[PDB]
Amino acid sequence: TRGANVIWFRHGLRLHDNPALLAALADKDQGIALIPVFIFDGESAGTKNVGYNRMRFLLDSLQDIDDQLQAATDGRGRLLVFEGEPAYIFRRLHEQVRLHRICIEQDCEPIWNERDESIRSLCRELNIDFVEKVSHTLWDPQLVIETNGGIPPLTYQMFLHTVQIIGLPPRPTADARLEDATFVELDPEFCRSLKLFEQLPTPEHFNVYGDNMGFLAKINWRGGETQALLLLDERLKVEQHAFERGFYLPNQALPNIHDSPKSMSAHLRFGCLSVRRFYWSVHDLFKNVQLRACVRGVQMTGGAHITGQLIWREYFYTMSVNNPNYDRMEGNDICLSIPWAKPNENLLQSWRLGQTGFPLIDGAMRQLLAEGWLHHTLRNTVATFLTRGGLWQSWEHGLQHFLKYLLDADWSVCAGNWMWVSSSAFERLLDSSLVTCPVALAKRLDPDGTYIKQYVPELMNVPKEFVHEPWRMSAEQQEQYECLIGVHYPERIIDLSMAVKRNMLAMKSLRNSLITPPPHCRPSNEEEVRQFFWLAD
Ligand SMILES: Cc1cc2nc3c(=O)[nH]c(=O)nc-3n(C[C@H](O)[C@H](O)[C@H](O)COP(=O)(O)OP(=O)(O)OC[C@H]3O[C@@H](n4cnc5c(N)ncnc54)[C@H](O)[C@@H]3O)c2cc1C
Repeated sequence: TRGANVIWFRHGLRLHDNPALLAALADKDQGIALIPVFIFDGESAGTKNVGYNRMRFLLDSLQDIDDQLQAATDGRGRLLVFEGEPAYIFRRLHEQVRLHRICIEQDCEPIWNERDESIRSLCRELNIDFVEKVSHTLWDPQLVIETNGGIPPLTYQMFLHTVQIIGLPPRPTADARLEDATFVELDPEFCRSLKLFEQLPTPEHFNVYGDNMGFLAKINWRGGETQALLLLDERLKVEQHAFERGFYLPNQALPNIHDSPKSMSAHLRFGCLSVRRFYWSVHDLFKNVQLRACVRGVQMTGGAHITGQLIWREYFYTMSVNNPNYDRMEGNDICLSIPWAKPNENLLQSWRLGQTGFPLIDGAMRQLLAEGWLHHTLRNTVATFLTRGGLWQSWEHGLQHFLKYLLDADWSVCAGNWMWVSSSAFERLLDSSLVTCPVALAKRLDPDGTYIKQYVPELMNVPKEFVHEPWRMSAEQQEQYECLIGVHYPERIIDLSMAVKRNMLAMKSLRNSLITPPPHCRPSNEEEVRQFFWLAD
């Protein structure tokens, strides 16, 4: 009629703290309608290399957006979901109703520049206003890069030093008022021609089915903005009591791998939860009060033990902005070139399928397949095991496996964590036994083997004395407990003692040749490594 404005969802699947959505609603007074649009283009929202679990999470998030639009407009507003190329869909959508502007939340990762540029050039041709808003991150990552002298900060301490100069991140924007917004009804033949979804599809519609084994799902995850704001309320409620109490309880600070999907990592990846609303609700809770207690070596004053977790996310996102080779070693200026072993498919497949013979490694990789989420310490041990603390394979193989099955699986965050853990050759402590030994770690995180028997069911009838080291059982014990090593449960795919030694020498031989390291993504110091891996020291 009078025209319409497009709020194009890729990430930022939420209605709160959406600067692009407010800009799309900025013309309600002129009769300009609103068109919520999501496009399955085969890459957006991490849909090029995706498994069933994350695809289910994304569809849960899209259904939440559509339901909120209906709830606030008495069923007048809908989320239009297409399938195809955006420039093809948007030009013909412009032919039906005159588009005045297309608003998006900035996808700062370089893997999105090609897609966003095709729409940018399409907006110049059709005289469509192209509105881009920085919102998926705490700061504009360029602002951090220009402050650091044109290069992104390569250490977590240098990133903190930069954002201290910049100041606190912006506050979340107001909530969108959709009750008075106008929406369009498209011609059914146009919805016919451009493959607009009548109902929200299932992952099977994109030929995505059960994982590499299937049904070990003990816990499940609900995507969407509504579930994200519920998990945040429960988190702040736990922090409110700890803030009033003045300290964490001893078990609240313990790594709990037997817990539940209370994590909000996937919700922050897809933008179901605003990172700024997260940051400032934690800030307002701890505001103007001096505490003394620490959480895993990090102070509690000002909620720094939580807001700092949102800094790690910002610190890996910023590093990749102007680096299109961020997910590989060859050609990456911020990654240490390490002589990894050439790809060994048998070792890689045994690591993906959780068939390494090491119980904690196998249980973590099978949980990744079943549920798509691992605790930060479980991601630590399986990353070290694949790389410097075991198989000596390239971190690129694990990055590609994580990006398919993780519920979060940010392109920059996952790649940065893989380089941070695997390619920091000058971090002496990283190669210690407190990190590379999954047996000693399994006895700390899972003393009774309950987590191991949950995801490695062949070790169910194995007693606690042998559940962490089943190869220690005698022949009579292996046959009594119905678990023969090499039949029911495979043998260790590698001799860990000789492998860790071999790999430690390769790191020492690597440092002595460079003598002085080139600037690369690395821990800031040894205290940061203790905090990163949850070391009891
Ligand atoms: C090999 C490896 C791969 C990883 N891949 C991802 C990934 O794809 N996506 C992802 O969000 N996180 C990733 N991380 C970081 C970490 O595994 C998760 O952020 C964390 O397990 C999420 O659980 P949580 O929300 O309870 O953590 P919390 O302690 O509650 O963290 C709060 C928030 O801060 C962010 N955050 C916390 N730690 C880190 C970190 N080290 N780096 C970046 N962000 C952080 C999380 O997104 C989370 O929502 C990876 C870590 C490793 C070692």
